[PDB]
Amino acid sequence: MNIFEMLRIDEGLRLKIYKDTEGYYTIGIGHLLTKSPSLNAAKCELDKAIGRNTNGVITKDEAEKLFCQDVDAAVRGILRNAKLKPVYDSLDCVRRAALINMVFQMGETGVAGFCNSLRMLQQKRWDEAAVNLAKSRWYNQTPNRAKRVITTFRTGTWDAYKN
Ligand SMILES: [Cl-]
Ligand SMILES: [Cl-]
Ligand code: NA
Ligand code: NA
Ligand code: NA
Ligand code: NA
Repeated sequence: MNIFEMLRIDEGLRLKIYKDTEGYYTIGIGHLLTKSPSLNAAKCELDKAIGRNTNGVITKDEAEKLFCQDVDAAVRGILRNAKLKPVYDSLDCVRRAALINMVFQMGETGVAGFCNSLRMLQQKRWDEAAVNLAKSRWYNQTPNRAKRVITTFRTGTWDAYKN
């Protein structure tokens, strides 16, 4: 298991424009296109992202290319953020993937505001952090995914992504 396999489990793979769990136009492995309600706006974003006239459909290779970029962008967003970088730097490789997963799903700004959960993670108070992370809109709206990510923070293992 690694961050790519983990996000592929959590995000799935779809080759045509779909709506994510928040109702927003998306494609591939959780590549958010736009928050605009306009499908035409989403199609412009898609053609721009892929570099061709896609008609709302992409290939697996194209989806994986966007995914490469999006994982990289989540990591760069962590490293540039004054609240997230110290936490990321304090974590082991497996728990770093859990933090990347959160940022991929919710964005840097949202995660960076969880000052209590972040402190508990940096303090390595894993069970406390896990309880605190569940007191979130994130956990309530996507509980199965959040449980997997939280178990990853709690244990430092990939156990929640087996089977
Ligand atoms: Cl555009
Ligand atoms: Cl879920
Ligand atoms: Na939906
Ligand atoms: Na992606
Ligand atoms: Na505490
Ligand atoms: Na603890």
